[PDB]
Amino acid sequence: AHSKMVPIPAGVFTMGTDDPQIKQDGEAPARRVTIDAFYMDAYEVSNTEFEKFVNSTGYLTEAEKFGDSFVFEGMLAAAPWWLPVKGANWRHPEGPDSTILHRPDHPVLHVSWNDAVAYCTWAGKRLPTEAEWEYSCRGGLHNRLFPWGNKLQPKGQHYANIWQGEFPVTNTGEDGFQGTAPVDAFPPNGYGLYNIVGNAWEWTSDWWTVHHSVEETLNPKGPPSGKDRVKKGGSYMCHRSYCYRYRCAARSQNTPDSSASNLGFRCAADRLPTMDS
Ligand SMILES: *[C@@H]1O[C@H](CO)[C@@H](O)[C@H](O)[C@H]1NC(C)=O
Ligand SMILES: COC(=O)[C@H](CS)NC(C)=O
Ligand SMILES: [Ca+2]
Ligand SMILES: [Ca+2]
Ligand SMILES: [Cu+]
Repeated sequence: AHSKMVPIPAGVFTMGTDDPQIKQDGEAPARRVTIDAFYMDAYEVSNTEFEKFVNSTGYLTEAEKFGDSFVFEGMLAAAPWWLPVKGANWRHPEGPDSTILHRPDHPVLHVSWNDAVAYCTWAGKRLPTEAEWEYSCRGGLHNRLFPWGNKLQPKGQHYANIWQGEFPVTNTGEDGFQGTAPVDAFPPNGYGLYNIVGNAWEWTSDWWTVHHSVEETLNPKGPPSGKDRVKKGGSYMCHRSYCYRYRCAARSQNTPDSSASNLGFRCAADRLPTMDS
């Protein structure tokens, strides 16, 4: 049931942080946000779920139409380790000779913001807003680094799929996965969400800004205009040493037509969509 959703309860939470770790990203100021009750996908959208959508609609993703997408060099641009690879896309995540046949339950990758909106709308859903996403990530805890608390490895256990070792030379796979993990891997957070931090980055519906006010808001949607859309949660590539973005308060951005080997999504909805019998 990798398309199942969980009810996210109505509430008020502190979005952002007054102790930002990447100040340039507008993690600050902390602000009180009220969110109405809604539903969030328990899992990142998987390759199998995305294939159902493509089978139904014939949808060609933007990476397939452009002919290329960004791949991390270690698995074969914003950084030397990001390469535009011809023929890399959701069915071929590291280029034309790679395949998804052995990883049907891993998160779909190389999906743009437009691809994600197409999928979620086809499913009777939508992308979450940044505030909905962050509220859900926090899993009912207040002002914590991670969905589960402040310790990276609570009780000596790995709680998310990120990088271990010296990036980018060595990824030890200590957490069990060098690349992606199945969408149902690792513990759920307090709302029942899996891999909300780590694994694949996750698109949200908001336009990106770094300028936020301390005023209290209700179901905020982000700025009315922009050039980049917000992504959240970090990925299997993140490490404290260079990309400390597997925190709920963290945030990044990309143009809506862009795609990469560490970027996926999950859907949300005001109410349960029609039962998929
Ligand atoms: C998509 O269609 C192909 C061809 O009919 C089929 O083999 C495959 O199992 C389908 N995928 C899903 C997820 O239903
Ligand atoms: C995310 O990619 C990796 O961890 C790869 C897998 S072969 N290893 C290196 C050293 O980059
Ligand atoms: Ca890992
Ligand atoms: Ca994720
Ligand atoms: Cu990161």
